[PDB]
Amino acid sequence: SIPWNLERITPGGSLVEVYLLDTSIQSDHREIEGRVMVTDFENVPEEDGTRFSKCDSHGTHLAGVVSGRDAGVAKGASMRSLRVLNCQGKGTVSGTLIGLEFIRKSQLVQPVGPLVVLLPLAGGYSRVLNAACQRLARAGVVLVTAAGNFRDDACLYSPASAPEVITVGATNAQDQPVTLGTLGTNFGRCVDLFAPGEDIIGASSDCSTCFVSQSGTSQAAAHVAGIAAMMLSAEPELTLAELRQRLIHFSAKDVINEAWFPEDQRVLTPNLVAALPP
Amino acid sequence: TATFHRCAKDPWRLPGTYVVVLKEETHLSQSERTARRLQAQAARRGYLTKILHVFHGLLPGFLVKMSGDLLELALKLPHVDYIEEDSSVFAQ
Amino acid sequence: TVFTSWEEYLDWV
Repeated sequence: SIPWNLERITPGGSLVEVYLLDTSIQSDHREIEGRVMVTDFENVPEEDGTRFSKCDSHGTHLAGVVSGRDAGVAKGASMRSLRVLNCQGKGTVSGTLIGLEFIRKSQLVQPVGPLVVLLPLAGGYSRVLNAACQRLARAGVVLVTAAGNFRDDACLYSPASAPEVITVGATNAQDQPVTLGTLGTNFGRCVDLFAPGEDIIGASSDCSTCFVSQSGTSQAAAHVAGIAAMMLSAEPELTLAELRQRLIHFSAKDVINEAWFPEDQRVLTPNLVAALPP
Repeated sequence: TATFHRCAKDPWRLPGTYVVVLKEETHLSQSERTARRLQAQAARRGYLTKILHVFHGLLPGFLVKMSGDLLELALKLPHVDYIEEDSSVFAQ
Repeated sequence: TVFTSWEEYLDWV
């Protein structure tokens, strides 16, 4: 039938543009061709050592998760990509800030409809990054971010900890928090909800028709970005608060076993798994 | 008074590059002037600086490559709210 | 595993 994750969120998005701040992307992958516009934007740090497994692996997969023809959430959504992560998946706070500013400048020059900005990345708590996100949010833009993959309190990371952003943790096919190596999804009061983030099939930049399964809070956040795009296309006048309320209203309630989280984080971590409205 | 911040996760810090954030109402022209003043004051003390970017649209300020030695000086500049050392973010 | 087509993925899953 359909991928487990696409079933999990289903008990499209054409009015909305989704900005992706990530690695490079293979914009002619069949899954996203003609749905994604690669902006001239690039701001990345030099690679350290000689590592990566393609330069565009991460972003291509997430673009597919959001808008992909066969495996996407919001199949009518258009996307715009900015490169703020290098070949090893590493960026800078200052590069991210310049990207967020680019988005606002782009909107002012040529306004369209509702904008969703997907930030599938995390660093340490950052006053300036949090402030920039808050600012962009107040300007009328919806920001969705990854909770982080450090099995830690999301409040210690940015943009996860930012006010006015939608922060997304990862759950697996059994609605349980995702383990990633020795770590896993972040948790805590700064996380808004969870979404499918394990074993998620999506566009592989290895070839124009290739697919690969990936895991992470990036993939989880990509789901919510897709869901947000669908909800905003149906109800374009929603304020951020109303959108947040709709995301909570249509979430699966109390399906996560909270024993996975540290004792004190259980009450603080919302037991919600995102889903589309009926 | 303006405050200085750097990433709590040591390995993720990027010393030598700083985000100078100015007060909310600061205009682009003021930000630009403040950047050039920093370069002037730093130059008189024998320090090189590079203004990598001037921010406006969300936050006013600029991105400067410079020695951390200059932080006490930079914090005294007009319009400065705070200054943050650049740091890394990672694909999740 | 990288699947070379959506059909390939469908056959496997």
